[PDB]
Amino acid sequence: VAYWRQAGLSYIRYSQICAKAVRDALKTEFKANAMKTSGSTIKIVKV
Amino acid sequence: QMSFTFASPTQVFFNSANVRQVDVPTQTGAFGILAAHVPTLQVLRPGLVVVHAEDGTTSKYFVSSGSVTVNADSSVQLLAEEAVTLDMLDLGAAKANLEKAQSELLGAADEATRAEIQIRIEANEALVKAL
Amino acid sequence: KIRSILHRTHSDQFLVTFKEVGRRPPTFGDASVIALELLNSGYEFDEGSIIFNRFRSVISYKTEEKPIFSLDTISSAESMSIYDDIDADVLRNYQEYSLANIIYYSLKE
Amino acid sequence: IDTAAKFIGAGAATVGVAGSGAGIGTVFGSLIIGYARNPSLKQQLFSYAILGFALSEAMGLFCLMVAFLILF
Amino acid sequence: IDTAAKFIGAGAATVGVAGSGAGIGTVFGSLIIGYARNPSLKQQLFSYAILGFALSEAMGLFCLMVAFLILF
Amino acid sequence: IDTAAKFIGAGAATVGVAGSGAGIGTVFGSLIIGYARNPSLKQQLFSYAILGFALSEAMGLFCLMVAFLILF
Amino acid sequence: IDTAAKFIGAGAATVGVAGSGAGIGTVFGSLIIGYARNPSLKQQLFSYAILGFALSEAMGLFCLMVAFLILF
Amino acid sequence: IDTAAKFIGAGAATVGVAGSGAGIGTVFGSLIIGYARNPSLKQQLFSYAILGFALSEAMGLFCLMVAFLILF
Amino acid sequence: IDTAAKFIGAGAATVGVAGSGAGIGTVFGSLIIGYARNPSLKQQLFSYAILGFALSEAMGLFCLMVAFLILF
Amino acid sequence: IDTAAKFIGAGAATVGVAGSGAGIGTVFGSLIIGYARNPSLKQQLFSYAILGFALSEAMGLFCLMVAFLILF
Amino acid sequence: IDTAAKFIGAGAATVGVAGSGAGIGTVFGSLIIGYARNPSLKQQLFSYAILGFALSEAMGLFCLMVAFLILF
Amino acid sequence: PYVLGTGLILYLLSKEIYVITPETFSAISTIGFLVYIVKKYGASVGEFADKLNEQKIA
Amino acid sequence: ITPVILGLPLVTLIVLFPSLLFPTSNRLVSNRFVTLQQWMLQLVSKQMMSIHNSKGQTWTLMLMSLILFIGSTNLLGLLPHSFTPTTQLSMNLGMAIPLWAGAVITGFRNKTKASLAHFLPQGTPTPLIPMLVIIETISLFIQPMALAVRLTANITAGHLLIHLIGGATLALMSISTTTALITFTILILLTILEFAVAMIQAYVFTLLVSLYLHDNT
Repeated sequence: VAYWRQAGLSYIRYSQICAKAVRDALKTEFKANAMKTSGSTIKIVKV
Repeated sequence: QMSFTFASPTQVFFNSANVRQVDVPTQTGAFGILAAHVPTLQVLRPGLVVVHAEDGTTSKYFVSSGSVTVNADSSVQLLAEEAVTLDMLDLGAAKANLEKAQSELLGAADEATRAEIQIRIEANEALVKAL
Repeated sequence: KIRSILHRTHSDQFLVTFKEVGRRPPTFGDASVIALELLNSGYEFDEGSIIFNRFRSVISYKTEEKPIFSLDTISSAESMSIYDDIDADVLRNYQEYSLANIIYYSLKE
Repeated sequence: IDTAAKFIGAGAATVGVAGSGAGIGTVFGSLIIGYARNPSLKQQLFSYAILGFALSEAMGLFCLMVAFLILF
Repeated sequence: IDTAAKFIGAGAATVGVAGSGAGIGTVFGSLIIGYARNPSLKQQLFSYAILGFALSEAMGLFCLMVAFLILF
Repeated sequence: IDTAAKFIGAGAATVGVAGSGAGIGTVFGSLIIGYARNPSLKQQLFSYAILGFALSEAMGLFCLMVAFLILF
Repeated sequence: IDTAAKFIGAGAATVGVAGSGAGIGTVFGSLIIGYARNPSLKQQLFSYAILGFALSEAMGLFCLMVAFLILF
Repeated sequence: IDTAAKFIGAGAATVGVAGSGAGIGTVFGSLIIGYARNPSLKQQLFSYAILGFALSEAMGLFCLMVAFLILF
Repeated sequence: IDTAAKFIGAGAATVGVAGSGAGIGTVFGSLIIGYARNPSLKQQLFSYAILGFALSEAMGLFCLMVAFLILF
Repeated sequence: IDTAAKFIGAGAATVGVAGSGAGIGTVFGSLIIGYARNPSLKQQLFSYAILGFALSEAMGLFCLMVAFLILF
Repeated sequence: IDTAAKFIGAGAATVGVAGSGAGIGTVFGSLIIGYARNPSLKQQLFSYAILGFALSEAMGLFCLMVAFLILF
Repeated sequence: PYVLGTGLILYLLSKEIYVITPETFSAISTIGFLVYIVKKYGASVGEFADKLNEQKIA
Repeated sequence: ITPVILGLPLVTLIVLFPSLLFPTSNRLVSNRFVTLQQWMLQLVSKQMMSIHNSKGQTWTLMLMSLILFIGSTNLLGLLPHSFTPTTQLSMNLGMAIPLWAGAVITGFRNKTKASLAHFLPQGTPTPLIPMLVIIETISLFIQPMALAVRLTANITAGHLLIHLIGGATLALMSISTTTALITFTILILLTILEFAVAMIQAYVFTLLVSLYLHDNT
């Protein structure tokens, strides 16, 4: 946590920016799949 | 002589595989974990995963992040966030992203954003590393 | 549907609740997202259990439960400490990381 | 007394180079135990190692100029 | 006697500058391993390293003044 | 002998300032490698560094008064 | 000779205060890098800081006792 | 000469207590870093710190024996 | 000249023990901090601290034999 | 006086090799714990160890150049 | 003077073994903390500790050659 | 504050009366004192808030 | 007679006013005066109490009087000179008995043969080896009590040198100033680096040692 609790970020956030950045990166066919596998697809809907 | 569990959500790359070492861009510093390794969790940097499999292999990866979980016994569990073979990572993007990154940083006002940006930079950069 | 039976007997003891779990199937990301939210909600540090339907076979799962480990107060002290040679930070930032992993898993389970 | 004490007076000022001798081993040794944590070897760390080795041979540039003053 | 042991008194005073030389490496070498943990270079650690280089070379200045005292 | 060996006795007493100079480098180095772990800059770690450089040059003021006794 | 050597012998035992002044720089350094690991600052570590600076200043107070005995 | 050089030799042997003083700080400092890593403070690690202060004061008692032999 | 210089020869030869005492504090400290990381204490590592405290005292018996040679 | 002070003054410059020998144990020791965290053995780490010991024994070869210039 | 300065000069050259003495404790100390990080003990790590005790006793053998040159 | 300033002044005079007291000794110390004052007056104001308010509250 | 006789009452009297004033402040007045002076013991009861208890309420206030006295006594050797080379040295020797007696009160008075039975039974001294207990009784008492006199005398020495070296530099280069001003400007700044640091750490030493006794007693 240099900023993963010290400028916010969690390991979750930090990491998630990483993966996200990996998704940001990566080649596109894979990036399609991004949003699938491990691409956050939470629907934050209380019920 | 380590049961290397190398997995990502998407993949298990090595699963309790008799790897001799994994050289670890654990947030730590360069460390080449062989075999059993002390219960410690050390969290992983974006880096490369080099899987010195007990056999000369080093399997290549770039890793986004994640955690290494070093379970006392023979087992290592690299739970790498996005740890991808460099194959599927995109050099063109690494620089481009890095420029772009540099653009972003400036707007990555607020360390939490920055953190992400510097991260991105770091990432893109880190992509520039090997790519 | 968790909260659709335990919606029907609690509601603001939830913080948020998630759909798209069904009606197209979950992802890790999502697990990380929820992993994230769990934290800021200070219910974190009052411990939980994570209850999911642990699959066994098509027909069956055994609703399983674990107790939360995303608390750094588990990452604190205990005999837990003695299994360490690393500080309760990168441990704690695993409490984080693992929350997603498991949550994903369970979620999927 | 005058020429005799100028010989056992630049020899005791030559043992001042023991601070620069082990100080260069402590500075460059920390850089070898630093780039092992990786990866900012090129610049940042090894560039700072040239700032630490100069500030350790600075005492070596003031102790060897002392013994060379009692010589000629 | 008066001119003799003043020459062998400045030489042993120059051996007190062996602490500053090995002190300079152990203070600018711990900062060479501090930025290896990163990223306070030109912020906190490198700023305190100058405040660590001054506290050690002053014990070299207070020793070179004794060596200059027994020379003029 | 009397007005001679006290001038070469203040030179040997100034060699005790190799511990107050190399003790400051060890002190103001671990408070630079320790602040790299962060974030106890003020009030804790650097405050203890004032009490670390207080028992470091205390052996040096006791070594600067031993040489001052062999001069004045 | 009989009056000369006591002055040259008092300074030579004052060079044994270079080991106590750096041994206090290592004990207080490894407590400054021993408090960054956290959290028992009071007691345990800094309570044994005076217990580690007592056996290391014990070599200085015995050495400055052999330096004062050749002076009085 | 014979009643003179015994005072300019017993003092130089007290400079051998520089390793006993800086050895006590290093053996205790790493004990303060070893007990900062936890948890066997009561025996095992701090018990071995007594077995490290003894094998470090032995090279300080043998050096103080030679200084006492040239004085009495 | 003959009776005197042998007393000021075993005195400066006792300043070679200043490494055998501090180096033993370095090895027994690294075994004190090494056993903290665990678990090979009653084998492997503390059996290497005996092989380290001997090689350090190996220049502490070679130096001590020279101080025993100039005396008797 | 012109030949006598050339034999006891070439001995005080042999204490300047105390820094090249203790510094070599710091330039190789910080390379032992460096390759322990691994993995760049050949190249990078051990290559930086050679450029460090050369800058550690340089204060030993120049100190043996001021030693042999007092006896030959 | 001819038999005097070679008898007090052979004693000052024995202060060069204080470097190899503590320099041997560090190279065998970092091998105790290195094999604590495990596990390449036989070969690689403990095979380098011989390469680190040889380059440190090389200045010791260079210093023990000087003290034996004024003794025989 | 004024009483303390008077008390210090008296002590400085007692010093100067003391048998040996050269310009150089005195100039160092008086400058050494002088440096503190300007910081001290700003410190005395900043100090002020806590304790008498903390007393009043408790 | 007079010079030494005038000195000790003065050191007493400066400590006396604060110690009378705080007892007074507990209901009147306060005007400007009482509240201003009240801040003195408020800083004592603020700063020092962050370490105390620790050893318990009982022994606390007894020690804090001496800790304040030592720091205040050094402050009354700061500004006065000539003073340091003679008068402060006689005061360091006059404070010597109190520092030696401080270990006696609880340690040596109840157990002379083994005062470490009150101070530290298991720690620095080995309880398995009664020989080392008696050896380290010097390193933990006999010697540290002599060091506590040298501890105030080390401040005396560094403060004295500033002023002697000053004196000698302006006497050597009586130019008005001129080149001596460069050196003298440094010698000034040394008073803060030396005395103001070392004086604080001096009464920290008395704090810690007198804690380690009464905390294990």
